[PDB]
Amino acid sequence: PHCSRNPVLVRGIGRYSRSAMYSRKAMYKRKYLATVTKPVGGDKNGGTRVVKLRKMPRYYPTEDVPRKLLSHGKKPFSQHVRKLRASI
RNA sequence: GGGGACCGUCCCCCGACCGGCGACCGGCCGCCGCCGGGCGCAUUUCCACCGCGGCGG
Repeated sequence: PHCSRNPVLVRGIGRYSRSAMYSRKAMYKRKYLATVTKPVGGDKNGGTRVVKLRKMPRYYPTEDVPRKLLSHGKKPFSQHVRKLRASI
């Protein structure tokens, strides 16, 4: 891997233009199991007990709530940017 | 005034023709599903409890 190769001068704005990065990056040459089987341990059984993970639920609630739409943001607190007052 | 014939219509048999088994029914083979009873009794399946457990609501 390499660095960003695009120094940022304003948040969301790169220094170099779209065509400038084409030359800098040199693109002109760089172009292009649910189920497991295990034996049972008894004769006249077959030893072919196929078991699946994530089995079907044994109970379903009478009503369910629909899922919410997507937000493309609202990061959890653990990854928020920590801002410190300049006088500190 | 009778009774017949004819015409139009239904009601019937009796055939033969096409279309369809339709939401009008059965019998047979096929496929699928379920139930009951056998066999299958154990790394399968199920039940219940515990963990200051992990995930989604």
